[PDB]
Formats: sequence, structure tokens, C-alpha cells
Amino acid sequence: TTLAFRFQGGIIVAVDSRATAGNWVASQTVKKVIEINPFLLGTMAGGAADCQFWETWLGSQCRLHELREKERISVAAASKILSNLVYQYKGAGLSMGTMICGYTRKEGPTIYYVDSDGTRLKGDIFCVGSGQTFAYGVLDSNYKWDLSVEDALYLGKRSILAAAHRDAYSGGSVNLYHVTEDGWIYHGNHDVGELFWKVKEEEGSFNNVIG
Amino acid sequence: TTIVGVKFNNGVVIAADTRSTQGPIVADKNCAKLHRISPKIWCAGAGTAADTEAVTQLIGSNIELHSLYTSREPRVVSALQMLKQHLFKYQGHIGAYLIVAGVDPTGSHLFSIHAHGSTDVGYYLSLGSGSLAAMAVLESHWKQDLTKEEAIKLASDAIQAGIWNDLGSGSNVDVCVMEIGKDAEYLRNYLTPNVREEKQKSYKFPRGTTAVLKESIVNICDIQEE
Amino acid sequence: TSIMAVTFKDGVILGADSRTTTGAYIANRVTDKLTRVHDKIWCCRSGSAADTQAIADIVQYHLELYTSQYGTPSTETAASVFKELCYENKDNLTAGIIVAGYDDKNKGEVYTIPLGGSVHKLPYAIAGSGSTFIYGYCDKNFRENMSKEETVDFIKHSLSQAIKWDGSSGGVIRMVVLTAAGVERLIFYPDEYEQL
Amino acid sequence: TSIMAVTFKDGVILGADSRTTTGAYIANRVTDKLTRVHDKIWCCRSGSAADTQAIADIVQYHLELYTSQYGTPSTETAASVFKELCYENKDNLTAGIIVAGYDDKNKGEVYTIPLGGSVHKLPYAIAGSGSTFIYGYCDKNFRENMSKEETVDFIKHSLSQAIKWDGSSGGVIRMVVLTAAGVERLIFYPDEYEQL
Amino acid sequence: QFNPYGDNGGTILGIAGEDFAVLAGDTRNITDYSINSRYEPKVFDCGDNIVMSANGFAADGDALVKRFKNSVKWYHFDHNDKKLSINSAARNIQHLLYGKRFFPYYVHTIIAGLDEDGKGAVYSFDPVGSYEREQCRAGGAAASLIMPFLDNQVNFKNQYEPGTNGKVKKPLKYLSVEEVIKLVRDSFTSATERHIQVGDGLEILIVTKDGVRKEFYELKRD
Amino acid sequence: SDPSSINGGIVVAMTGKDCVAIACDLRLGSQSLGVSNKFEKIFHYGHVFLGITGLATDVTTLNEMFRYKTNLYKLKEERAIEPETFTQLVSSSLYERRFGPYFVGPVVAGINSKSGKPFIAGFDLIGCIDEAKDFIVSGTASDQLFGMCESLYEPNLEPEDLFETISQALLNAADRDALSGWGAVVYIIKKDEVVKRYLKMRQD
Amino acid sequence: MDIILGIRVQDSVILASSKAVTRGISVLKDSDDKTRQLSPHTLMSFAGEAGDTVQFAEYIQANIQLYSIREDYELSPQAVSSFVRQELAKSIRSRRPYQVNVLIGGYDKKKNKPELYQIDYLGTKVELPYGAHGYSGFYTFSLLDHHYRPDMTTEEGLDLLKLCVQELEKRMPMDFKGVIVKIVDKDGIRQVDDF
Amino acid sequence: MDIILGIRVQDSVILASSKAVTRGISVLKDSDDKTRQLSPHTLMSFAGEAGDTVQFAEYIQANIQLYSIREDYELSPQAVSSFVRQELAKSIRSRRPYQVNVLIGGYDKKKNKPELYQIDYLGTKVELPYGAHGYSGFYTFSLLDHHYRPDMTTEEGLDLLKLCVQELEKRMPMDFKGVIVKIVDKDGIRQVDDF
Amino acid sequence: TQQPIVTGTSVISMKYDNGVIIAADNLGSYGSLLRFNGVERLIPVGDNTVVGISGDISDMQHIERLLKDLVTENAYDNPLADAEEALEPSYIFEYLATVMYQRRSKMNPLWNAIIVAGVQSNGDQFLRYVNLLGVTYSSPTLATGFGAHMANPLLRKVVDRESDIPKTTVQVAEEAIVNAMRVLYYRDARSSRNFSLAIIDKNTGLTFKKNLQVENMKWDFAKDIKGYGTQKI
Amino acid sequence: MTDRYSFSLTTFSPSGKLGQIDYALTAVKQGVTSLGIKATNGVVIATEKKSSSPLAMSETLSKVSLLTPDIGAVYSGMGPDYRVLVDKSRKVAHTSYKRIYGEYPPTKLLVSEVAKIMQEATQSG
Ligand SMILES: [Mg+2]
Ligand SMILES: [Mg+2]
Ligand SMILES: [Mg+2]
Ligand SMILES: [Mg+2]
Ligand SMILES: [Mg+2]
Repeated sequence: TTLAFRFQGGIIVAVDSRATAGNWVASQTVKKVIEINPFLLGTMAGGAADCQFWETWLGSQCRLHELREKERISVAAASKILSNLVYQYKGAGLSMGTMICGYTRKEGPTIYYVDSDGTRLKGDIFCVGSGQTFAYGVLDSNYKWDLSVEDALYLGKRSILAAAHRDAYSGGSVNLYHVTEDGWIYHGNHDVGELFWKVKEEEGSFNNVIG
Repeated sequence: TTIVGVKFNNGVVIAADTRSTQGPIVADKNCAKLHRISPKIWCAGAGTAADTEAVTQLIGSNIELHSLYTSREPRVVSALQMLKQHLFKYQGHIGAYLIVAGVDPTGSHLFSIHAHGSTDVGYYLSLGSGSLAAMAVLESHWKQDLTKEEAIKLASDAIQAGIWNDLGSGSNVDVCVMEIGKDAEYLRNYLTPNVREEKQKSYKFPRGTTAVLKESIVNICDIQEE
Repeated sequence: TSIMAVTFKDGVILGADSRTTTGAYIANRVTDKLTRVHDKIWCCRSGSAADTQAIADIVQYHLELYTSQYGTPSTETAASVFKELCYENKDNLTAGIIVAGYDDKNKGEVYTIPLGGSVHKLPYAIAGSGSTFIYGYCDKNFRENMSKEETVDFIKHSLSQAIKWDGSSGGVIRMVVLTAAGVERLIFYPDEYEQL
Repeated sequence: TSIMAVTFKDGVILGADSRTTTGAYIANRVTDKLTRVHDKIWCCRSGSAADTQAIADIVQYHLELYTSQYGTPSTETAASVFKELCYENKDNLTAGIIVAGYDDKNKGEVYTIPLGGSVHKLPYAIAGSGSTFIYGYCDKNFRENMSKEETVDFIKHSLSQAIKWDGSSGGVIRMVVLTAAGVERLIFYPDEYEQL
Repeated sequence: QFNPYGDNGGTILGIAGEDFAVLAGDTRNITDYSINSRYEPKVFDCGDNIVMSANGFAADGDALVKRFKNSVKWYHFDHNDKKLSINSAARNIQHLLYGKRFFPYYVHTIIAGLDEDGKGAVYSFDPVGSYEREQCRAGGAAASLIMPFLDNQVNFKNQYEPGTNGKVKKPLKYLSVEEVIKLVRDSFTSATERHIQVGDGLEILIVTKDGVRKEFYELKRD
Repeated sequence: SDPSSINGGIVVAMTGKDCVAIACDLRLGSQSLGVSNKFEKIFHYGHVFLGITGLATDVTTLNEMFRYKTNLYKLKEERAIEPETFTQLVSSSLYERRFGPYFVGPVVAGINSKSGKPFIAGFDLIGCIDEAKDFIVSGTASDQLFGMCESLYEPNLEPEDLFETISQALLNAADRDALSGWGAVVYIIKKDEVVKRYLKMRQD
Repeated sequence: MDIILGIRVQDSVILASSKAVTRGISVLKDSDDKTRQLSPHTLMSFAGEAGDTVQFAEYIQANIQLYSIREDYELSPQAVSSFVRQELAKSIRSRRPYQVNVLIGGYDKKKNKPELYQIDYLGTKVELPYGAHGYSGFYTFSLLDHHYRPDMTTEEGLDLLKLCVQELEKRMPMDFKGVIVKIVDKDGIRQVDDF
Repeated sequence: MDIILGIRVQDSVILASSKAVTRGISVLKDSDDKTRQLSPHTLMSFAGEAGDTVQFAEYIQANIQLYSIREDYELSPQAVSSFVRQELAKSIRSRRPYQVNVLIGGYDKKKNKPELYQIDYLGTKVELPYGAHGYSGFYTFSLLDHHYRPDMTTEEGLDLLKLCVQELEKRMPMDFKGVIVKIVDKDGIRQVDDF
Repeated sequence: TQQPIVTGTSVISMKYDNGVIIAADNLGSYGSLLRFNGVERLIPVGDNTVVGISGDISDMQHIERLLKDLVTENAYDNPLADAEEALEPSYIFEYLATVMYQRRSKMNPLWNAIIVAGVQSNGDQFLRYVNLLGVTYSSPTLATGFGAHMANPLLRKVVDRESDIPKTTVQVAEEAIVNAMRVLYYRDARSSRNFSLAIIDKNTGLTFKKNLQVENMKWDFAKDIKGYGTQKI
Repeated sequence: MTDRYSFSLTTFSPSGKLGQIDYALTAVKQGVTSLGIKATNGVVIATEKKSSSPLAMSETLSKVSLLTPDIGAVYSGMGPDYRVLVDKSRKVAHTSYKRIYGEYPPTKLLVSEVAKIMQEATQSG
């Protein structure tokens, strides 16, 4: 499960950390946020290799742009380089659902959902992966433009936790990021096992679960 | 699975490995594959394991009833005829492949039977995934007029070829010997060439390692008096 | 599989190889494909081993019960019982059967019952996968009213060629001689027939 | 189809039936399946009529060009050109070709090129659907160094049997005799060969 | 219809220590229910203090290792004998794998060595080149038998301090090379008992600042 | 699609010194969706314990069927059914549905009340009895369980050491299976007392 | 059909069911009641295959009404749910199975407790504080996991329900035309006719 | 995507396009604008396969903008629609065809007439008084056939449109999240931001 | 992609103390028809290597022509062609393995299984396998097709691990190989009685035996076997 | 044909007697004496082999019968009725017990099954 949303203080990016092959849990420590450069983040869903390979490639294209133009690449342009690339491969079997996240002067905080069938969507809240519907529920009912950076980070953490609990293929740990105009800031790895009990006690949620 | 049957002078011997698998996983390292149809008629099965057991029990039961009815000791040809007519009726859907061996008032016998209901006679046979490894040994060393000792040796060597060369087969050798005019001797774990070596480290846990929410006493008794 | 049956002056002789395969594996190299359904009525089996054994056992039962009530059955009668089983169950059977028997009135007779359950009375018959390679040879070399020894040679030479070319055929050549004299089993080994 | 080629003391003889079928319909009953690729190098064709005609025409071209530059090609060389075409295009061809030729150094030679494009030098060769029925007959009756007349008889008797049993084979028996003397075409009609 | 892939069995295991790394693999090579070889080495020294194993379909595994060794050689030619760091090798292998994205090398690759601070490093790859640095990774046939063990005995998952009943976790103490080798051998002994494709021999390559050492142990041969 | 991995779940049983244990996760799901965290997969009929993994409707149906049969057994025989006898009853009942089978992986655990011998057994969906001395495993994380059990198990553990071994075997196996977890129960079984312990585990 | 939800609060069970009936291309009806009263204190909502849903529900209702008359007694929700489960388990190995999923909400007058049972077409039964069938749980369970308390009032239950239906109306592609809501408590069954 | 409608009245063309974007199970967006301005007096709305719709539309827009700069002249709606049709006809025999359906609404400044062209993914072009793609016509055409007059005002056109969208919202199973409406007339292109 | 048409069955081989032995029968099957009886499937390359090939015969003949062209090309501008720069078994194998893997990677395999047997310059035994997939491996015994299932188990009783090789003589090894060929003739429906055998020894060089026959066959017990269960006469 | 005796041949008489059962007991009274004795470490059952003629080989007529390896039976009354009950008793020990539980039934339960068979012959048509 991966999400990203815009707010007053920039962008929150939150992801789980589980990778599965069938019912086999291959890893609990996967990195689903790929650090394209110090100002741009991309999320990993669908094909792990496709997302990894093409989003680090995207970082190389962004670097060349800023060498040739002596200016930070826009999120619009960065996302379009990727969407035009995957569109060239349409039909070949690429699998990729990603949010390209950044915060520039001219645009403000911006998120583009990019897809392997060529879709490119600008938006305020996106949620992608096997647990996306669980994350959307928490997110939709608690989202406000005027969230504090602290509450925004929590909301993102809590939305992923909801998915990790209900979705069999989501879990492990929660990675958090905050994207500002001066770059992204990492806000740590949070084991879902320990997080779940802590949230249950402090919040009084998950009464259904015995603790 | 490797299973063989070998005729000798005054009887017949059967043997089997002891590994049972679930796909590529070993479920039981010491399975007993040698089953009893009657005291002096034994068999071993490959294919669908529940079918070989079920079909063995069904015919074993009917053989006992037949023996009681006729006041005669069971014959191998009766076990064979009943197995093949049962299997033929189900058109191979009962996946039983068997080597059947035994002695009776008529003599010593050795038969194979295939899931669709065909049967074969022979002096030496093999069955299972290790059947080609075993048959290589049987075809190399078998001769007419073997002694009991040579037959046990040959049969167990044939199983060993399966154990070492077939991934489907493993662990130990079980043997059953049926000599004319004697009790059948079932030799469980006749060979033991695969002891697990001692591990490097004990994985016994300190008590209290595991986190617990609740304990309760389970009432396994019936309703108490008074 | 290579099977055949040949009428001659004193009766009939059945012949067969001894190989049965599971794919390319020889599951049994000393099979007996010549089966007794009555004292002097025998058959050669081809197709599904399960089917032909089941049929043969049922026919042996019918003829044993026929004998008890009506005395010795004719070879024609035995073929008719085989036919009934093969024809009525054609959807579920893969059986190619040659029926060969000796009467005192009728002498040696041969009936072939191919896949569909039709019946054909013939002076001689050949069947099984290996038979395809000896249609030319058998047609050119068969005569009516051969002696026992000529007939043994004809069958030996024929099945020798079938075995040579057909991978599904091989092992020993078995034969069963049916005459007024009785019932004689013959066997011929590779070293004898290979160098013919 | 029934085709064969047999080496004998003075050279080699090719033989064939004349039937080509579309299913059960005889589309041509007087086909010529013996084709010339050089003066004394001929081939018999089996499989796809389109494929084997195309290949034969290409080989005739290669050997005509070989001859212009390097003089008369060997039978081995002709077989090698056939092989190259059959092997490199195995995915798109259904061709079974027997190549037969006469040299003065090498005498009569026969090469069979089956489906996959392998090559096999043999004293004689048989192919086509009808050949299956005469493996036994041909193996028993072929000798080395037969005379012209014995070889004509061997081929006639062999193809007569193939025609008798194989529905895809029939019509007239054509033969081509290749010796130092030259090239002789023979033809034999049903009334001659049927009653052998 | 032609199947260009096969499965040659085998199991591999890479563990990263404080200042060392181990990469182990059984030496059995199989197809279906047959043994091709009881000793066909599967873990290789690739130069520059890097060890590599590519498990699954052996023809692809050999092709990949052989291309990577070649890449090390050309790295030296093109960059003045500069030593190829483990992170740079990992990135390079991703490109070797992804170059065949639409006709993949059917293998699970693991490399082991030391990072640029002398700390132990293990990298794990999927067939099409997604990779990550990991402390612990089993690959191949018995991976699902081995990983949960390692979760429990290396990371001490689900183990709490006695008397605290679930409040204090068992602390993650640092492992020596002798301790790691014990876990590796017990891992392969258990896998050998319970998986028909694992057996015959265990070959372990240990990487330190002093280079690459090799250890071998017999496993049951049934 | 595969009926035995729609709902998820695992069961493991082990023998020790004069005792047996049997444990199970508590998850019931519809593929990726977790539906219930209180779906117990271990049942008992007198002093014989039965764990069942697989398709949950069949788990429920079989429990109700064996309760039925062991209740009639008790009324007729005037004694509680023993583990060896029950094992044969399970095998028979499953095989009687040979061509339309229940999609389950049952596990039997108990102590023979006369001989005092600890007993375990496992079955495939069609009745084949696996009668290992050491341990039996079943469910969607069975490969992981075979891994844990093979390395952690040693013979003749005392009841409270056996508890830790089987608990750790189940827990770490469940954490490597998407369709298992969401809680766990462990039964420790001695000749006259049985204790049941719920484990604390991660809830993802 | 499509969405059916249930939630058990302190002293009652609330069942919400969508109103739309769709025959492929057209919405035929926007006021369909996907429920049957099995007894005065037991309600069953249902969703699955056309025809089979109503046939199954009415067949169950007939059987429970028959039991009630024969014994002059109302079966407990637990007993009704076990009967229903057995019928669905029986059906899954039939010639042509009932493809029907149900929620059973009842108030047990003996134990003075509300009870909610979730049963799918295979006969998979579970007792829950809140439940759903199909894709409904995917959108609503994270809200229920967050807000649900076992001591909620009926009104708090309805408000949590409004929040669930609003999330469904936002994120679900199909227009299910709102829901009909019914409450089961100690006084029986009533419909909330403004939602 | 889903619904696109167009209607040509006396002196303008009105295009209505749905706002929803659905990726299978979730509605990802409820404010998507499925249109591109090709020139100051020509508008194209589009629907079909994900990715291809926007790629096609932006490619067309780029080509028309290039023509405008090169000639310092605006192509007539008829000429733009013929160019678009040729591209789609070219694509249908390609290796991988654009699966994209479009409506082109333009005001021709030379003839002083509004014009509506309907073009499907095969390159089937038709000039119409009103048009739609997909299933939209099945629900709306009987209303348009009834009420449409060639001399309607812009406001009467919008009212007939409200009636069309209301029928779609009643009878269509999918929730398409309303429509964005745009008007093309002699003064160019504007959006009606209350519908 | 294709399908094999004319095929050869097992090739079997093993190491002994001073060299290697390799054997293969002389049959070319056409499905179940035993069409061709004089097919040589062991091809010696120089005097230190023998390549044994099973599978498709047309592809074998193609490989045969590649090896014969290898020898020609290696002698070009090479004064040490018959000395220090002669073809080694290891060179010949790596070349074949390269070709096999390339062909599978073009989805156009050479439909064969190949064993390269020989002795290296330094006297070391060479024995390695490659097939249509490009899969390669080494073992003290190697066999293809049926031989893998029936010959390896017998040959492994003689040489079971690396340390058994110095203890095994050319006579024990040859006799094991010949026995295995008998067993394959008994049990493989696509085998023939006639076979070729080659020994490459570090002292005595390459010995190549043609027209060997399987002998000492046990068939006598067949006479006592009657019916398929109950039958008597 | 078809068995058209689908009504009871044993019925209550006005005094509450089941005639056919009493008459069956009378046939048992005429029967040769048989007995059983239970000891602490075994049971013995015995009877007289009253041979009909001295030319009869009386060992070929078994009055005491193995039902299971641990259960035996003897009788008094009609021998042929006994012989068929033994056949049925042996079979029911398998069909309704051994094929289910994998072990032979306990004495009382086999007795219970034999008794049921005999009861049904007292009420069935
Ligand atoms: Mg680009
Ligand atoms: Mg083995
Ligand atoms: Mg003809
Ligand atoms: Mg989860
Ligand atoms: Mg159109």
C-alpha cells in the first residue's frame, strides 16, 4: 500500500514495506519510496523492478535537464518524461503504478499518478496498491488542507496501518516522508507490529482486536 | 518411492524405502509402506497414497471374510483378482499401483498391478519414482534359484539404488520375507543409512520467551458430579 | 506389440512377442500375451492391457459357464462373445483381439476382432503396432495347408521382422500350437530369431 | 506414396507408384514422382508436392551451375545440396527425399533424406506412406550386387505390396535405371504387378 | 512446444555480519527427480572481494555470473584498475538483468562482500533486476524453510526477555563469523532433511578484509 | 480459486515427554481481505484434539460431523474415543468422499488414556494418514512450519519447554505467510490437565 | 445484488442494504428491499445471483416460520444462523448451487444481546461486531475498525453507518442508489425511513 | 473514459463530459477534464482507452497549434475534423491502434456557423446536430430526438442537456460524478462552472 | 522451435584412474520405428577428445560438421596445431556450450544432449555435459536420456565420489559401462544391441571400438512365465 | 413373483404373547446343550458334537465359530440358522466397525449388532 497527499505544509508520502510472491512473504523490509533526487519522490507499486529501474532512470533525466537548463525540473515535466517512456512500451507488459511527488516554486506541492497503461493524473490525494481502499477510508474522512505537518504525518501513518491490518499483502513497517520546497525529509521506519498496539491503546481503536 | 519384489528358492521378498513426500517436501522420513493384505500376503504401493491404503484395507477385509467363509488360507490370486476388478471398474481414477507378494497353500507368488486394472507376473519387479534405479540393479544381479539371504541382499540393494539416485525416495529400507511353510517376517528399518547428524547448536528456548495474553484450563472431562 | 495366428493342416498356431512398454520404458520384457479362454480356444491381446485382460477374463467365465450347460463351445462362439463385449463397449475399450481355436469338425480357425468390434474370419491374422511392417512379408509367404514346422517358421520369420522394426515389440517369441494332439507352448530367444 | 531406390552391380534403380491424393480423392493417377536433377542423378519425392517440386527445381539449378563451373557433380554432392535445403528450412518443409545417382568411380549410390534433413547413405532405401508395409519384405529379400533383372523384380514385388495395402499408393509402377549404359525409363501396369 | 527454461534446484544463503559476509549454497544439481551432479559449485569469487550466486535455471545463472565477471574486468580496463565497490556491482547487475526484461534470466541472484566502510553487505535481486541491500537472504528451493528460521535466530523476532512477558524484546546482539557459520550449517541440515532437492554438499564462501576463504561440508546424499 | 488457500490458516502439533501440544492461528479471510481474528481451528471431543486447516465451510462442517460421530460413539461404547481410533475414523470419513472431497488438512493430537502414550497424526484431504512421532504441520504456511519445526524440535521436551518451541514455530511461520496470523492459540496437553494459551503477535 | 452492511451496537443490530436492481445495461429499480424477516426478532439481508437470492431468502423464512408455529417458540439468532449455514453448505456441492451471501441480525431475548452473523455462499459463518459482503468491506472496514465501540448507542451506530455509506458513494464506481436501513432490537424490527 | 455528449444549437456548440476516472475498483478522481482546445474556436472532447485518449488528444492539439503558427490562420472545424479522422483511420491498421473516440465542437468564423463532428476510433466521421459516444446515446437520443430544434438558444441547449444528464444519472449503473460543460461560439471557448 | 524427428538415445560415460570412457548405441529412431541401424554417435575430435551426442540426428550431423571445421580452423597459421596449441577437450566443450545456449536464446535449439569426454594436456580427465537448454554440469559419471535414470545408478556404485576415481581401473570401468549398455538394451524401447565405445587414456591415448554387441543376456526365466495372474497351461 | 409378503408374520396375540418368538424358543429347548463359563483370565464355551451318522466327518461341522480374533460363538437350536448368522456377524464386524475404526469391535457391540439382526427377523415383512 502506498499513498501521497497534498496539504498546507507540502506533501506527505507514506508506504508499507511488504513484498509477496503468492502467499509467500518474500520481504518485510522493502523500500517502496524511491528517492529520485533530493527534491523528488516516487512510490513503488505493481512491478518492483519496473518501478525501481525507470524511476532511477527518471532521476538521471532530471539531472540532465537541470544541467542543460540551469533550473530545477518541474514535477509536471518530470512525470511526463516517465509517462511518455512507459507509453512507448505499452502492450509489452510493464507493470507500474506510481506517484511522482515534488514541491517547486512555480507549481507549489504537486503529485502526479503515473501508470503503465499511460495514464498521467494530477491530484491532491492518491492511494495505490492491494490495500488502497482501506487507506482511502481513513484518509477521506480525516483529510483537511489545513493539517499541521505533525497531524499530516500521523494521518499518513494511520492510513497505512489500516491497510496493513486488513490487507493480507500489506504490512511489515511504515516509511514516512515529508516533501517541502527545499527537499524531502525522512520521518523514519515504524514497525507495524509495535505501531498497531501503540495506536490501539492511545487511540482506543481496533476494539475488535484483543490486546 | 522405491518398491521391489524378488522371488527366491522357497518364497518371495518385498522391500520399500521410507520417505513420503508432499511435492518436493518430505512429510514423513520414516513411513512404513509395506502393508498387510493378510498374514502371509503383503503389498507396497506407489501413486496416490490414500488409494493404495484404502484399496489394501478393502481387499484385506474381504479376503479375511472370504477365508473365514471357505475355511481356507487366503490365496494371492484372490487378492489379485479382487484388486484388478475393483480398479478396472473405476477406470484408473483410483490411483493405486501395487506390488503384491505372498505365499499360500498353492506356493509363492509375485504380481504387479497398475491403476487401470492390468496385472503382470514376474520373478523380480519394481515400482515408484525410483523403479528405474532399482530395476537397473535387479537386471544386473538377479539370477534363477536365489537363496533367501541373496534375495534380501538383492532387494535391499535395489531399494538403496532408489534411495541414493531418486529424489522421490529416501531414508530407510523396510523388508518383508515370506518363505513357504513359515511365518512372514516383517523387518522394519532393516537398513538405516541416513541418521541426521547432530546440529551445531541447541534451539531450546529460555522459558518466558513467548508473549502470552491469556491462560485457561480446558475442561476435557465430562460433567462433574454434585 | 506383435501378435499373429495362422491356420495350418493340423490346426492353428498363435504367436506373439513379449514386450510391454510405458512410453519408451520396457515395463515388462517377458510378458505372456497368449491367453487361454478355453482348453483349445486361445487369444492374442493388443491395445489396453487392462481392457484386454478384463475382456479375456469375462470370456473365460462365459465359456466355462457355456461348457457346464451345453458342452464344448465352437471357436465361432468364442469369437462371438468377444465381439459382443468389444462392440457394445466400443466407446470405453481399446482392444484388438485375435481368437484362435481347434475343433474336430471345423479344424483350426482364426477370427480377428479389430478396434470397432467387427469380426472377420481369416486363414491367418496379424495385429499390434509391429504388424504394419509385415503385411507385405506375410501376404507373400503365407500358403494354405502348411505343415507344423513350416507354420512355426513362417510365424518366427514374421515376428522376427516385426520385432526388428517396431520399438514397442521385442523380447522372446512365444507360440501356442493347437491341434488334435493337444496344446504345446513354444518359446524362441533373441539369439535364435535375430540372425534369421 | 511408395518410393524406393536400390543399388545393384551395374548401378542403381529408382522406383515409384503414380498416385497422388487429396484426402480420399485421387487427384492424379499417373503422376511422375521420379525427377531428374542431373543427367544421372535422380530423386524420388514424398511429402508436400509443392515443397518437393520447389526443392527439386532449386537443386537442379544448383547442379546445372555447379556443372558449368566445376564439371559433373558427385551423387554425394547432390545429396548435400538437398540436405542443406531440407535442414535449414525444416520448420517450413514437409519433404522426404531419396537421392540416387551413378558415377564411374563410385558406381550406384543411394542417399535418403528424411523429414528432419538428416542424410543417410544406404545400399537401398524406401519411403512414403506405403513403405511401412514392406520393411519386413525388403529386409528379407534385398541382396547386394543383384543383376538388373533381379533388381527390377525386387522393386516390382516390393512396390506391388506397398500399393496393395496403402490406399495412398497405386496406379502404375515407374522405374528409372541408372548405369554406365545410360538412362532407361520403365513402366509396369496394374494387370502385370497385381497378380504377383 | 519448446520451453527455453528449466529448474536445476539448489538453495543459497547470504548473511551479512559486522565486518564479514558469508554466501553459501548446496552443491547438488538436479532436473525433475534425478541428480545431475553431487558437486557442481554454485557460489563464485568474482574478483574485487565480491562473491556471487545466481540460483534457479542454471544455464541463465552461469550466463549471468559469466557476464558479471566480464563486467568487473572491463571496469578495471575503463577506470584505471579502480576497485568495484559492492554497491556499484549491485547497480550494474540490475542493468544486466533488466536488459533482458522481456526474456528474463530465470534466476534469484545474491551477491556478498564488504561495503566501503568495511561492513558486511548482502544484496538480493529478483529475476528482472529489482534489488535491495539486506542483512539476511535465502534463495531457491528451500528459501521458505530457511527464512523464518533466520528471522527467529538472527533478528530474534517473537523472542522477548523472560519475566517481562512481552514488554521487552530480546536485544539484537552482534554475531561472530563462527556463530553465523553454525546457523548456516543448521539451516542447510534442516533444509536437507525436509526438501528433496537439497543435499550432497555445502560450500561456503566467507568474505573479510583479508579476502575470500572457502569452507566445505558434507550433507546427506539421499 | 484453489479452495484450500481461499481462507488461509495453519495448524501444528508436537510430541514431548508425557505430553502433546497443538497450535493454530486465528485468521479467517476471503483471499486478501481479513474477515475474522477469532476463527479457532482446533476442536476437541473428550480428550482427543483435532485441528483443521483449509476451506472454512468444510472446517466447520467436519467439526460438526466428528462431534456427531464421537457423541454416538460414546453412547454406544460407554467410553470416550481414543486418539488412535479417532484417527482411523477421520481417515474413513474423508475417503468416503473420495471423488467430491472436503478441502481440509486435519491434524489429530492426544494422549491415550490407558497407555499414557502421546499421539499425533496428519491427513491429506482424501484420508491418507501421516503418523510422524515428532511433529505434524498443515495449512498455507506448511513449508515455513516444516522449516521451523525441523530446526527447533528436539525429542522429550517438558510441557513448558514444548510450549515455547511450538509457539516460536507457529509464530515465525505465520509471519512469513500472508494468509496466516491475526492471533494464535496453543494447547498444552497432559494426561489429566489441558492448558490453553493465546499468544501476542503482530496484527498485519 | 451489491452492498449489504451490518453493525452490532450495545442493544441492537443495524442492517443497511442497497436499493438498486441492475439488469446489465439499465437500472430497473431504485427502491428494492433486499431483506426478509425470519422471526419477530431476526432479520436477514442478502446479496448474490439474480433469482437465487430471493428464492433462498423466502425458503429460509418459510422454514423458520414453520418452526415457530410447530414449537410456539422463537429460535435464537445463533440457531437460525446455524440452520442457514447448513443449507448453504449443503447447496455448494449441489447440482446447481445457491450463489447467495447473507447477514443475519437478531436480538436474542434469552441472553438480552444483539447478534450479527456473516455467512457467505460457501457456508462460511462468522459472528462479528460489524460485517459486509463483496467489495463493501474493502471501503468501510477501516472506518469501522477506527470508530467502532462495543458500547455505542443506536444513534451512534447510525452515524458511523452514514460515514460508511458516504465513503462508498465517493469511491465505488457503481451507483447503488442509497440504502434501506433497518434496526433489530428487543422490541423487534423497524425501518429507518430517512437516510 | 465514459460519457461525452455534444449538441449544436443556433449559434454555439455545447460539449458535456463526465468527471470520473476509474482504475478498476476505485474512483481515482472526480474532477477530470476530458477535453483539449485545438484552436481558439475549436474544442475536442474524448473517451476510450486509458493513456491513449490523452496521448492522442495532445498529439492532435500539437499538430493544429503548429499549423496555426505556420500559416498564421485558424483551420476550419471541418478541416480539423478531417485531419483527426485521417489519423484515427491510419491508426486502426497500426501495430497497436489508438482506441479513442472524439467529439469536435467548433465555431466556423468564415461561415458563422457552429459545427459538431462525431468521430469514433475506427475513423468513422459524421456531422450531427447532437452526438454521443459509447452507451450515452442509448439513454439520451430519444430526448434529443424529441426536444431538439435547430434554432435553440444556448440556454435552451443547456436545459435540454440537464435533462439528458438527469436521465443518465437515473438509468446508468456507473456513477460518473457529474459533467463539465463547455460552450464554443463566435467569441471562443468558455466553461459553464455550475452544473 | 521444432520437434526432433530422427533421434538417438542414451550416451553414457565415466571417469577412471587414468582417463575417461564413453559409449552410445548405433540406432537412429523415427518415432517408434527403428529406422536406421548404422549410426555412429561418438565423434572423436583429434586424439584426446570424444563427443557423444543424443537427440536429433540432423542436428548431430550439423554439430559434427562444426567440430570438423573447428579442427581445420585451429590449424590455420598455427605451427603448434599438433602440439601445445592443439584442441583441448575443455575448448571444444566451451565452444559447444556457447552455441547451445545461443541457439536456445534465439528460440531455435539444437535438439541434443551432449557429453564431451577427454584428457587435458596436463593428464587431467575431462567429462562435462551440455544440452539443448545450454545447461551444463560435471560429475564422475554422466549419462543422457534413459541412461541418466538406469546407467548412473550402476556407474555410481563404482565411482560414487571424487576420491573413488584413482581406485578405479580401466577394466572395472569398461566392464561397468558394458553392463550398463546391457541393462539399457533390456529396458529402453529405443535402444539397439549394437554400440560403439571409446576410451581416452592419458598413457595409451584414444581407443575407439566399433561394432560391439550386448552379450550374456538372461532370457531363460521367460519360459516359466505363464499368463498374467491366474492362468496355468 | 416379487416377494409380496411385506407384512409381519410375528404378531401379538390377545394375551400379549409374540407366538413365533415363543415357538422359536421352543426349538432352542430341543437343541443340543451348549454352555459358557467366565474365568478371571479367560472364557470357555463348549457344546456336544452330536453327529447325525457315523459316516459323517463331524470335524467338517463347526458348532463353535471364530467371529473375530478375540470373539467366538456357540449355539443351541437350528444349525443352519446359526451358520448364516455367523456369516452375517463376521461381515457386520467389518462393514459397521473395522472399516470405520481400523480395529475389531468390542464384544458387547458385536453382540448388539447380531441382536439387531435377530430382532429385525421378528418384525420385518
Ligand atoms: Mg520520455
Ligand atoms: Mg533419494
Ligand atoms: Mg492402393
Ligand atoms: Mg497485512
Ligand atoms: Mg461514429
